[PDB]
Amino acid sequence: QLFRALVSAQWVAEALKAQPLKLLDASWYLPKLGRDARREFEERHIPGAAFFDIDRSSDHTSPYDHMLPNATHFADYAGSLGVSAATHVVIYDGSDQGLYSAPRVWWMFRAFGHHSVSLLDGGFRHWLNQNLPISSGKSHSEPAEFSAQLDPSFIKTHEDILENLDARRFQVVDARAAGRFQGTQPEPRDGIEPGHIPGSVNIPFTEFLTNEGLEKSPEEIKRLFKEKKVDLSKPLVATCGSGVTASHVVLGAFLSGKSDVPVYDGSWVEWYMRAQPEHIISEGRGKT
Ligand SMILES: NC(=O)c1ccsc1NC(=O)CSc1nc2ccccc2c(=O)[nH]1
Ligand code: NA
Ligand code: NA
Ligand code: NA
Repeated sequence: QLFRALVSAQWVAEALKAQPLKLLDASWYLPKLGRDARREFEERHIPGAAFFDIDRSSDHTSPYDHMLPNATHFADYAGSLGVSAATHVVIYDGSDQGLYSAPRVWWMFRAFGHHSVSLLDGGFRHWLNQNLPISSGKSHSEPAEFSAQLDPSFIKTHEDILENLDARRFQVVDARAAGRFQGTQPEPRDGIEPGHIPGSVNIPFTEFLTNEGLEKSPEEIKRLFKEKKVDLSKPLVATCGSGVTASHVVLGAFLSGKSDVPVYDGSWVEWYMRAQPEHIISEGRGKT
């Protein structure tokens, strides 16, 4: 029914030695982490990989963060990294969590009509742990022909989130850390304060991942949604800070057989900026 979302390190390592495969490092870190993803790629990466810069695949005209680009922009960029319609794209990142920003890129390719895409389970962390082969040097690829076309069903807008406060057609699940959702930990963006969307439920993205940074099983993921009173038989929308880690909610749903979980791309940054005071639920004190 669905093209597989996960591939293993061992399957990738074997495939390297043997529908072309394109490995993409989509690492991206918030400034306060003090890490530079592209610099790290140049030092060490999976052999043959290219670096997918999520800042080259976003709408910089927006005041909000990590917003989808238009289809032409995406297509041009994917093609420049050597992706074609026949390609099996496998995305990874080098996060401490295992996967962090890579699931956004999996979701983006699918939203743009490219369904033969997967994530490297455990990311570069696991790859390194296993002492698998690595390469260095700046990113490069020959170009390929790529077309894209956005399926709007992959997205919810601010207007949709606001209407749903009353209509209650879909469940909203927020992948931010618990303290950000509750209002007790800061938002990384200056001018944005923490808290959550009324009626939403928190499943921090780390809840989908084991202690080794691998994805939990579909069985454990279904249990996790059920315990949080999230019903995979009803409509579900994923949100987070800027629409990136929300994709872990989409992924865990997809692995559970529910492949139609849109992302609220605007996410908390947009919600906060466009809010009236009643729209911010927080243990913290509302802005004066
Ligand atoms: N360039 C940026 O988006 C940026 C720079 C400083 S703060 C920031 N972005 C944000 O604070 C958006 S909220 C946010 N974005 C993320 C992006 C990638 C991965 C995780 C997150 C997150 O938890 N929250
Ligand atoms: Na976004
Ligand atoms: Na580079
Ligand atoms: Na802030």
